[PDB]
Amino acid sequence: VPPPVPPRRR
Amino acid sequence: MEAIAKYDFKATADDELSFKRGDILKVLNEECDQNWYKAELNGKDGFIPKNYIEMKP
Repeated sequence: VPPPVPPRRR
Repeated sequence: MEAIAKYDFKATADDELSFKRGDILKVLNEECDQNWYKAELNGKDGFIPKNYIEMKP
């Protein structure tokens, strides 16, 4: 189970 | 720089590109999103998340 991807878009 | 995909990744948009856990990526810039890197793979270039990869400066 890979990590929660960052919210792209600052 | 050198990059290494740590987990499989599936792009979600036009500005992002896919990989599979193990790809050798070309880091072509990194200064705009602390959480993403712009790299080259598969004849393409796009954003990928840093928590899904590990650098090799």
